[PDB]
Amino acid sequence: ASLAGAPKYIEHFSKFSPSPLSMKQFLDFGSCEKTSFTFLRQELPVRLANIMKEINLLPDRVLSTPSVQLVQSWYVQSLLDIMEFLDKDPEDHRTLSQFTDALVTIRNRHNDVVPTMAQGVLEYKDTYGDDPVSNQNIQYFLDRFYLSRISIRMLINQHTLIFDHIGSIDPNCNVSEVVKDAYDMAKLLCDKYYMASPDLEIQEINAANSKQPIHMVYVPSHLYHMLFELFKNAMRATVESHESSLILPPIKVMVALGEEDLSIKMSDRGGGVPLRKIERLFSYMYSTGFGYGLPISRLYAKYFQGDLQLFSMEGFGTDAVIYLKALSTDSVERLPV
Amino acid sequence: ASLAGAPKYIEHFSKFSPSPLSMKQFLDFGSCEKTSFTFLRQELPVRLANIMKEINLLPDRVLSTPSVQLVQSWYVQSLLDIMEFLDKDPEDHRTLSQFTDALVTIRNRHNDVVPTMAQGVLEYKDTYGDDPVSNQNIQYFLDRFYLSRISIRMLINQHTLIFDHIGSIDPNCNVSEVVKDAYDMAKLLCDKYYMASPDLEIQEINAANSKQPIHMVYVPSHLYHMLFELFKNAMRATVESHESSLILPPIKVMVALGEEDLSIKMSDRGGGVPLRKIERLFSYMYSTGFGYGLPISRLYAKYFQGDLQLFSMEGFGTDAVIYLKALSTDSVERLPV
Ligand SMILES: NC(=O)C[C@H](N)C(=O)N1CCC(Nc2ccc3cn(S(=O)(=O)c4ccc(O)cc4O)cc3c2)CC1
Ligand SMILES: NC(=O)C[C@H](N)C(=O)N1CCC(Nc2ccc3cn(S(=O)(=O)c4ccc(O)cc4O)cc3c2)CC1
Repeated sequence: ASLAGAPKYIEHFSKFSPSPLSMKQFLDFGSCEKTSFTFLRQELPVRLANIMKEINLLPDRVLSTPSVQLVQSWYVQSLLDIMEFLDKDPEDHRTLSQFTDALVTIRNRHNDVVPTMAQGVLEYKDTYGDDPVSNQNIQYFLDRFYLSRISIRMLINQHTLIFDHIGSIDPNCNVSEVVKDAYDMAKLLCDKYYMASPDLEIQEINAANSKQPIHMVYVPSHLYHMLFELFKNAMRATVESHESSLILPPIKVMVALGEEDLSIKMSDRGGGVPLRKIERLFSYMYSTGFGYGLPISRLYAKYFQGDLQLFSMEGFGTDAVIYLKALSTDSVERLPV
Repeated sequence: ASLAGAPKYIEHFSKFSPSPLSMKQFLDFGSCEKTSFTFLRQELPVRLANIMKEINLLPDRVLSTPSVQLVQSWYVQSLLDIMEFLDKDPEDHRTLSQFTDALVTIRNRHNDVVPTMAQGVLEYKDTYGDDPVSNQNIQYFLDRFYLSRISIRMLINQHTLIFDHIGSIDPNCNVSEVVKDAYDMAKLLCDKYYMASPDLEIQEINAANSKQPIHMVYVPSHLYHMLFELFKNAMRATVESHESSLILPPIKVMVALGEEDLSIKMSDRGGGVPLRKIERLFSYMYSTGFGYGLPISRLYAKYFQGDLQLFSMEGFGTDAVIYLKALSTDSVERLPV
């Protein structure tokens, strides 16, 4: 498998659709190494090729930029890396240890995709302008590209973490503990930079089981990313809007478990933002050191059929809500095709 | 002016765009009767004709239904009614009193447009089905049709109320008083049907002027419609979800005045609704005795560049937020063309 054939390989694997997995399917893969290897040596080329194919439909004024060429070159090489295993023997534990090595190599190769693509967006704004039709095309492409990337990293994480909790999945994730972890980290940073920090109040509403702590099947590192990014915004809003004031109102988090939704609301009194400016917070172009950012945090929520929404009261504060599927049977990869 | 010419009249006035007015423009018209008459005998035919023209682009399977034919016949007759004044003398106070009479006649003629169009939607669902592409075409058309109608009624209301507060506009509308009025009315109904009602707690956040009651330039009957519809849902949710319970949690309303937004949040603990079901609450087709309904309430908010949004926490409750423009210079008719 070589560069010279790559367009042919991409074209072949792009005829397949990616196979969205559910949380249960993920738990079963990690309860099997030969089975994971056999699945991934077909599925990873399919996912790599479907996104490489969509990248090739970008206008030439985008395709010809260094950042997109660099990222494309990484995806080609990763596809090549996996194709070497298509004719290898699953029964042969040197195959399997080699595969795991090649996956860690691919994952690390792609570590800088987000800041690389972000540089491309910055350039686009200066070379062609930040108009509303550009924003919508960029938003469409990058949501799909970044969601594709999250799903590829998920597959790789599951394999390399299990065949050395179920990999990155916690079958009994305690939501309030992840909330407290992300808050504690944000507070460290907030204390450093601003000298003080709001408190945290957590309330749980377990509708069907009023006493019981709220747990779920989820990927706690994904949940942490989302919550940490939200705490950072809520703390910065709270501190900077109360400089002439003495008390810092707390940040209040409610965790509600319903029949279908597990909802996490973070409420601050940071002064809020006019409705007209909420949308731009999720824009790759209009947002153009710690945390993944609001656009990407929302993609983590969407990845397993959830969502992340902001609603503010200008002059008062902002509510941020993470919506997750409560049932792991509804927790299914959302994959671009 | 006669039925036989109507297609020609529609075609002529449809070449003009409606002229969106701001709150100030409305205040100036009502501080002038000849000027209002001269404006409206051109603007009303333009608004009537622009919506009649869009109605004619509906599929024949919609156009040929009795409800749409009935409504079309009302609009034609109303256009005809106004065209008789195109060659009349503003200086002649019998013209003006006649005009006001013809406007009251038009307004009353159109009183039943919403239940008439609603009957058409019910029929469509049974004769062709309630599929997602149908829902989106219906939503698109009816939002525009109903917003057009609100704007025509606004123009008529301003003329007939002033030339017998500035008509239907209160230059110093006290928002919390309208909140209390709509609550008191909903409580009467709620007490009747359910025997009890939640309490109301109101909090005001006047960011720039912490002490001062929150006032605005607005159409308080529009604000009442929106708030009454919201109270009705919040009360029904609160009572019906606490039947096996003893206490009814209050309904809490926050009124925030910011630099750009005046925001009104109504929070209940009615148990909420899964995210997946929020959208259908605004659907004409999926919603298919007191109050205008959620879809139409949102249009009243949108009419002067506001909005109405719902966000829920399944298992806990729901927040409803009315977003209005704080500044009457930003309060401009939103008109379909
Ligand atoms: N000159 C100054 O900076 C002092 C000035 N007097 C003042 O009070 N100001 C001006 C600076 C301003 N700073 C910030 C910083 C960060 C802010 C974030 N929100 S948000 O947009 O509602 C928001 C967004 C996502 C989220 O997840 C939570 C959220 O809440 C408002 C902010 C406001 C606060 C108000
Ligand atoms: N069998 C029964 O009916 C009793 C049962 N045990 C029960 O508790 N139930 C079932 C019936 C149910 N009834 C209702 C009625 C009306 C309801 C309205 N919301 S909302 O959708 O969140 C909502 C919408 C717009 C708004 O502006 C404010 C809002 O809040 C939930 C409701 C719930 C409440 C919960």
